[PDB]
Amino acid sequence: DIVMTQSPKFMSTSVGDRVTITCKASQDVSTAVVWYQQKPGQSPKLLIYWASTRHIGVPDRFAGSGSGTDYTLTISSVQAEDLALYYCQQHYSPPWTFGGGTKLEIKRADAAPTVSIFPPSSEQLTSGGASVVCFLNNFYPKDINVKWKIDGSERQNGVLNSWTDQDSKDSTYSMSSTLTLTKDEYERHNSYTCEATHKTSTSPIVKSFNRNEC
Amino acid sequence: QIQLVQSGPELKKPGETVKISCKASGYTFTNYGMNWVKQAPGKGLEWMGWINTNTGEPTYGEEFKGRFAFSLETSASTANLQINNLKNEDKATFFCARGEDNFGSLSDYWGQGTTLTVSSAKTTAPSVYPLAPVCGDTTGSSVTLGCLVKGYFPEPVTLTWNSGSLSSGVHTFPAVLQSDLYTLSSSVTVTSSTWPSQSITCNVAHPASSTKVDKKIEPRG
Repeated sequence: DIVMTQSPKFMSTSVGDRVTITCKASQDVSTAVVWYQQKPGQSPKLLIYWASTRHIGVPDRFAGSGSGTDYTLTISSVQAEDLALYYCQQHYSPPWTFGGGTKLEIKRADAAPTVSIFPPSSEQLTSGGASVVCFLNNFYPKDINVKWKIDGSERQNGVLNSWTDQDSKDSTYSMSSTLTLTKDEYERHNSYTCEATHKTSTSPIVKSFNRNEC
Repeated sequence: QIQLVQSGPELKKPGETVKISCKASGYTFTNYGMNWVKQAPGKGLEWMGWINTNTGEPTYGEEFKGRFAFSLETSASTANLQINNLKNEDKATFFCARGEDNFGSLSDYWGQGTTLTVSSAKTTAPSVYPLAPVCGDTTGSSVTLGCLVKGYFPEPVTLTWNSGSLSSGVHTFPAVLQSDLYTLSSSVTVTSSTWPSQSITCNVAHPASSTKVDKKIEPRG
């Protein structure tokens, strides 16, 4: 079997610039290289076949290339919707072998999180469980650490952490930190905090609650 | 133009057999064989094989000759893949995609993907909560309010805010399996004029249980 090797695995380029994705086979595959693009939560679209010929309607920004065992796919004037997983399939001999993909991330300006801590719902409290939900929306860079602090004591157990993929309109990410707790445990305490540390600061972004009117 | 719709995603417990249907449209079935591909979650794309939609005879990949069986109902232009004795390691999204040429060296036009979760876990309906804030104006004249869909099986659930009308401002975070069940959440940010004045709602459908839920995020503060 022919073996397509894709390295690197992640690529970041800014909007309007160039990126290039490198693919390589384990023997001269005589230019029989196809490139698919898999848009997040979509099927692949065939962009190029025979290393450089575009399929019907992939706009000329995408420039296939290469020879022998070394091929590359260039994209220019990179669009915030160019975010996808790019794969090379080879098409010379059976079986048709793919590559590992390369995620093309869009480098953006830094943006700081919009943090929302939410109390347990009365109805969840009725069921004997509490969940505090911290939302951290629209930050850039990617990396933000969130810690929970129940009455000054760092909670480090009981938290599920979900991140949105990169947004293809404003190129940002968003996180959902959920502390799931017991009614009786919720009521043993009172200060609950979602404290977050992202590049846009020094002094932690810190949101905290307990029920009072407004 | 060319459209290939696949079956709805299935839950099967280890050992069963599953026939995924790919009903092809737009082109002439008889002139273009079918490719079946495997998108594992942590692995990327795998050619499973191809079926001559003309002669009916299939070429399997090595990783698949033996529990997978391609077949087709040409009469309805449907190509079907079946997996016998489901080993949980068949957890993936199998794609049907058109073989542009003989043998499938180019899959132009792919189908939507059918997801397969091979689990012994019980189908569990979700419990939905409206996550109102302890007030807290979330940035300039915007209030963000949420909805938490908790403890169900299996994926998916269809969360929409306000019957689709609240499309901007929404972030639905990926569902995560805490061992036996799933937790989901989305936020939506609206201007203060809009809420609590207009009626914000979370509509959540978990079709596995046959569940349709509608939660008003009414101001509880």
